[PDB]
Amino acid sequence: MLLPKRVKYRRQHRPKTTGRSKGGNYVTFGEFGLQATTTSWITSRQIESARIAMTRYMKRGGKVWIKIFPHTPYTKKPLEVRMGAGKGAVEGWIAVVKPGRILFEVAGVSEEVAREALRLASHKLPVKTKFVKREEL
Amino acid sequence: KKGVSSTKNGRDSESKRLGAKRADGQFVTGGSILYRQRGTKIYPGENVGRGGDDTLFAKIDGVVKFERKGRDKKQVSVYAVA
Amino acid sequence: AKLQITLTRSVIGRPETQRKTVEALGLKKTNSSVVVEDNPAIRGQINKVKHLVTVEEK
RNA sequence: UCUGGUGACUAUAGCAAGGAGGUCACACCUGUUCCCAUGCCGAACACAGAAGUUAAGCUCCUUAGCGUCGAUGGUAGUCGAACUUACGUUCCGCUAGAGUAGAACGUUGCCAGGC
RNA sequence: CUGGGGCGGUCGCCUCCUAAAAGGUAACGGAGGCGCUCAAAGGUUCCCUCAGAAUGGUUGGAAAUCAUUCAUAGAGUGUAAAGGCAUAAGGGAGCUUGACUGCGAGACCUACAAGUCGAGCAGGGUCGAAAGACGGACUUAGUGAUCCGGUGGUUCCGCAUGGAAGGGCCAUCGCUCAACGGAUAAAAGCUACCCCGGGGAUAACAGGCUUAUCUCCCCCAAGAGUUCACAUCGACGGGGAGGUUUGGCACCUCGAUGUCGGCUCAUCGCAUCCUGGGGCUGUAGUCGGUCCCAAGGGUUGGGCUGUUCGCCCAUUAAAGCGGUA
RNA sequence: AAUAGCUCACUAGUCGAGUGACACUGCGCCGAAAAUGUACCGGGGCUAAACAUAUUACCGAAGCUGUGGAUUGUCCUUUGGA
RNA sequence: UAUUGGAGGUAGAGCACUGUUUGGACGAGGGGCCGGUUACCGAAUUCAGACAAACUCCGAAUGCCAAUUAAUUUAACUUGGGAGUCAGAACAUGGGUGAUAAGGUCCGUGUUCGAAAGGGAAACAGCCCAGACCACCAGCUAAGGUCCCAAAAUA
RNA sequence: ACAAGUAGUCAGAGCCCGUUAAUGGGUGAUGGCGUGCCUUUUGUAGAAUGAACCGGCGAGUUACGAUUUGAUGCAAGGUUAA
Ligand SMILES: [Mg+2]
Ligand SMILES: [Mg+2]
Ligand SMILES: [Mg+2]
Ligand SMILES: [Mg+2]
Ligand SMILES: [Mg+2]
Repeated sequence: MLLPKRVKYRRQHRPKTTGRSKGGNYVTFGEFGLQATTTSWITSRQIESARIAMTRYMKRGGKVWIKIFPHTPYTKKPLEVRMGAGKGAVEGWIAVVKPGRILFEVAGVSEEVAREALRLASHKLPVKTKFVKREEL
Repeated sequence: KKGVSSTKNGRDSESKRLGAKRADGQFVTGGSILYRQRGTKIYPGENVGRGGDDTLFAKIDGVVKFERKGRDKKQVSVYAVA
Repeated sequence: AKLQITLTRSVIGRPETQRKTVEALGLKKTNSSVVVEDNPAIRGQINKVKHLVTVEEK
């Protein structure tokens, strides 16, 4: 869950960060889930930090599903350059999120362990989150 | 002003004022272009012709009416009563 | 039947659309007024610029 | 409404399946001598003929598997307004896409023989 | 042209996106092409339908060709891209030259010059049995006014007349102007010896905004540290404050705002170097480390460099960090 | 350094009423350090003189009315009023 | 403006195409070996998920073009004489660029300032309200307000 | 002679005077409002430029020709130049 293997157009217009989650608002694979309540970017490197924390905290226990994939590339201009002269080069890959977009899913592990793991993941992550269970009823 | 950094994409053509040129209901004289296009976004219908440039022009005088052909194609017509 | 229109709010700072609508209703200056006959054509214009005018059943 | 032409409609018209039927119309069929016939077959195309047979194409009837169509309610979005500097809030029209109920195994014009 | 010049890049045309569902719309914004090619890859008449996939096989690099049911065109369309295309605009095949001459009601575009599309009407064709179709290539790039000069037609001009030399008109060619509306279609550099006219329309200094960089603070807590996240230190990540650095912007100042170090004189903040009060500790006290309260005062003399800085030699309780053009 | 283990698993009984958790919210708290002088309400000051939801007054402009006056335009002639 | 008729593919959605992607079925190719087995790995085929300026089976709001036509308004075009303008600015909103930086830069769409006095925002070209013909020691209000500075509720 | 001043305006007591007699002249305690003018600019109280102060002088004119408007002759004609 790091980078797209290939993209057609490598320099792209930045994403819209205003509105609500187009989809992925439900726990489908796992049992418990973690959704977001604000809307920032995710940079293919903070989710890496988060899945490590969760996985290593479960001690290779139950399964994990990352629901957010970093698709959008972003650019940064070289240091101390003036304005103009083209667009800069790719610095990282991102995936915008929206309030209500589930991010991580877990199953095959007790409820309290899952809540603790998703808590520890939440702090390595730049968006306010919430703990959710597989919606039923 | 920066320095040597340069881009390989600063080029474009002049847009061609295509699209519609008359609306349903107005009196067009014969020859009036109704819809400059490429390929066939709209086929000619009754009393309407196809130019070499896929342009659509009325054959005769009359009113203009856009209509449906089949499921996913549109034509144009001209009717003379005025 | 008959309704009376008064331009309570001003017209400064509003788009040319709302300026031309107010002109069409025949209202000249702030707090000017007119009496016209109830008519869906006129109601269309009042509704478009209701936030600048007010209506009465006179 | 049969039957065959012909053409009008957004596949509510189609595909698949099962089942009939050949009412003299329809295809199947016998052959290449005959015009013709094919970069390369009587395959087709054309042609002379009608002894075989509905088996298939065709026709009619079923069935929603399959195709298409598809509301109401809503939600997203947004025109105008009033707050406002919030990855905003409120009000008023308009109002999707997706999905769900459902429609649906066509309607139909002129002509010629039918009955 | 230029987020100041310079250096680099670019300059005309076509296609796409940015472009906010008519049209139009900018940046040294994001992607690519053109300066051609076709006597069939043109016209017309008649025919035909594709890529791939398996049920597969003489070859089988796999799939060459061949076979059979599905293949919505996933293929082809001379080329870039986008619109189109089974009416086929795709593929054959037969005739053929309309890749005609004279024109054009009408519209599109548009400052102009240009550019674009045209029903129809004559002449004379070619194809087709005829109806009809044909003034080039499925559409959109493949180019360059005007003066000058060359070649062929036509004289209708041609100085007192006849004829000619020269012109005119009609074809067409020929610069090559790519800085592609083309300053003569002849031409590069240094000025720290510079000068004049201008500009904060535009840079160097600081002032201002921003805070990428920069200094500091925090949050989570894998971990190291016998054991132990949390004496101390804290990875991966995440959130901030400040306006002291390197920058970005070009807003005041070019009818002048002296710019670096040092000297004299300071003044203010506290994220405190010493001194005062404390919590602690992996603190027995001296020791040190950490954090908190604290800005009252204090916070050296030299060697080396113009140096700020930094290193070094001696001390001190300490030899603090910054603002102040 | 073996360990020394009372108390909130647990309630009669000290005695007698209550007591874990959960959501979704309205308003605050901490995080919160900068340079001449308060100095991040304009000042005083405010526990409403803050905030929310209603309701009723009033102030507030060279806006708009009232009276008088220019100067042009369009109408009625009301050759005057509009 | 009300009512009809229409072109177009943005917001939003969606994955049917070009791609970009996360899990789970399911048989199988080079190949672990002797053509091989099994793991797999390159895909075929499915089920559930998602992402897109240069993706679209779909698809608004609004804008635009025009009408047999209405209703209210008062411009509009043609020709001629005379010009000035080619340094814009900030706010709000849709986008590019930058760093979802700038009182940045480049476009679109309003408004205002420019060329606009007056009231509010302490002061403060661009914000809010509102356009000053000239009196008046008259009256009503908009934005903002009503304990004092300082007109109005210690409602 | 307790005061914070782009020097005015507006409101006004007190004190002197009496005209181009008219709802009068001089000064002004105290209150309200209020950062010169030009140029140049997107924007200037500007710490952008210009002027110490007074006075005088100091910048779209004339000739010829073209065009257009008004005016006046008179009109299928009008008109002269040397
Ligand atoms: Mg000079
Ligand atoms: Mg000076
Ligand atoms: Mg001055
Ligand atoms: Mg001064
Ligand atoms: Mg001077």
